[PDB]
Amino acid sequence: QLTEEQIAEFKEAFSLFDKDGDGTITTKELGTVMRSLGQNPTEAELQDMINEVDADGNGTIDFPEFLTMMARKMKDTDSEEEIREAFRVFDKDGNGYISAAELRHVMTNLGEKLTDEEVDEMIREADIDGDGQVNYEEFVQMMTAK
Amino acid sequence: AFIIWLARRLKKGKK
Ligand SMILES: [Ca+2]
Ligand SMILES: [Ca+2]
Ligand SMILES: [Ca+2]
Ligand SMILES: [Ca+2]
Repeated sequence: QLTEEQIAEFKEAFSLFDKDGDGTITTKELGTVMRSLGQNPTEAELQDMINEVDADGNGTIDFPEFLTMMARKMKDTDSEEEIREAFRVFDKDGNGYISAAELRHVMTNLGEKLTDEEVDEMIREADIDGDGQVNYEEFVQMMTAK
Repeated sequence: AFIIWLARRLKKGKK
């Protein structure tokens, strides 16, 4: 059930990721952003992920493919591997604590501009104790939400 | 890639 709002999100979000705006996502584009997250994965991990998301394996990911990928990460969000990968990526400092500055840097580095409020909402809502930081336990619980 | 969605979730609320 794709609503007009959701479709508009892809157009804006996709356009943000696609610098040239060719209507296609290359490895260099996604790879660059995927690396800016303070992570340094090998082409094998990236290519492998793309292939799993590329229903046709054309080497590039189209908007439609992204939608499918989302359903997987959103439906399997309860995957230890997915959570572990996200936790490590999010915690660039490997301190085991997620801050607003770190999160904002990650979610933003996605070619999107989020305000301190947005990030605060994610953490504030994820912070059970309201310590201003989200722990792995809180992350896992917030990674199961629909 | 969930990262992309993560931004969309918050961004969607902002709009
Ligand atoms: Ca492109
Ligand atoms: Ca493809
Ligand atoms: Ca951290
Ligand atoms: Ca906490």
